[PDB]
Amino acid sequence: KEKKNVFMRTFEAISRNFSEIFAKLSPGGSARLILENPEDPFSGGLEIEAKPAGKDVKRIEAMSGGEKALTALAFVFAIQKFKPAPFYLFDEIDAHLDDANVKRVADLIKESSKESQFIVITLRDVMMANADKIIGVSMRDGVSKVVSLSLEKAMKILEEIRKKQGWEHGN
Amino acid sequence: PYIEKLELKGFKSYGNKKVVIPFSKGFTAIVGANGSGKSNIGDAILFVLGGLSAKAMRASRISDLIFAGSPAKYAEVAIYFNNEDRGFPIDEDEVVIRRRVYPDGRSSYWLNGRRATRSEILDILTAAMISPDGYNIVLQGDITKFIKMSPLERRLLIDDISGI
Ligand SMILES: Nc1ncnc2c1ncn2[C@@H]1O[C@H](COP(=O)(O)OP(=O)(O)OP(=O)(O)OP(=O)(O)OP(=O)(O)OC[C@H]2O[C@@H](n3cnc4c(N)ncnc43)[C@H](O)[C@@H]2O)[C@@H](O)[C@H]1O
Ligand SMILES: [Mg+2]
Repeated sequence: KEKKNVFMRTFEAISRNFSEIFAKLSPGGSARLILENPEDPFSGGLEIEAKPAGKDVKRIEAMSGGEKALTALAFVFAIQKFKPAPFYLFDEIDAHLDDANVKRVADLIKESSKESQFIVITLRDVMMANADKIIGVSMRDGVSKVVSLSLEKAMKILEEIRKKQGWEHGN
Repeated sequence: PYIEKLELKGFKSYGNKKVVIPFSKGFTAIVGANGSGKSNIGDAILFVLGGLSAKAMRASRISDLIFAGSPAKYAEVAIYFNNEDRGFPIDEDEVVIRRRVYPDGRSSYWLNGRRATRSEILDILTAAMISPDGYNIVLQGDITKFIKMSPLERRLLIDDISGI
């Protein structure tokens, strides 16, 4: 009884968060968290059901890379809203997403950064643009070094990267 | 709590001298050419927070984390947390954790400038709601771990968050 009660309060909070965030990240779309066994949740799993275009569910296996990423991100952020972790480390999580979607993710990071720290590795200008601080990494003679970068400098660096074939993760 | 900075010495691609890497309390972006050493900063975090899986940090064994240009006497990472919020059960505004690994694979740890054991470090991090492999750490290519996991694994994550 008592553990069930704490669980259900947490689940309903995260479930509502997830639906709201999914709709924000994918305008016109919707998604839900579903307990496989609502009577005794502890006897079943937790499923995701998404309608990327708002009507008609798209099974996870049939989702594009971008659709999978957005669904996963909505879940991470649904948890974060309920219980902000001390920090998040995201390494090129914007792969396979177009600029429109990356911007929406970046906006959600900016809002969430009021309550948690975010450290994000990215090659995407629309992800970077409103960061509080920018760290630049470069390699010379086999050795990495970091510097602090202004936005203008970081933009030039990204421009040079985007010029090369296959810059994106996964190539 | 939050990360104020990392200090890397002899760690992966970062060379033999001490490298300081500062972070905003809010949103820090890390940019740089392909292969420049960005993910290695993430690996420094995994390492100092007690990571026991060399493979997770893309090493065959833990000693492979030691800088070798083509080496260092060991690899060391220090992480500086702001603890003004007392997230860590330690009565200090700063919590500093350091891990050093030697060529033979053994690790030494420090907590606030005093030698510590691994379990001691893990327990303080757990109390503070931090772990090498939490849902909050999303390594390169792994964002869809949340959609690849079984419904059962997914519920267990919520069990954890709920505090039960
Ligand atoms: N002990 C030590 N001493 C001295 N130097 C050391 C060292 N240990 C490590 N280093 C050096 O650290 C450097 C790497 O630092 P690292 O921190 O990994 O560089 P990065 O800036 O994160 O580079 P990228 O994300 O662009 O990876 P990449 O495309 O260059 O990687 P790859 O070609 O393998 O990519 C292959 C494919 O997988 C993808 N991919 C790249 N990285 C990952 C990853 N972390 N996880 C999953 N997929 C990845 C790519 O997009 C591509 O599709 C190397 O020079 C290495 O030698
Ligand atoms: Mg990388």
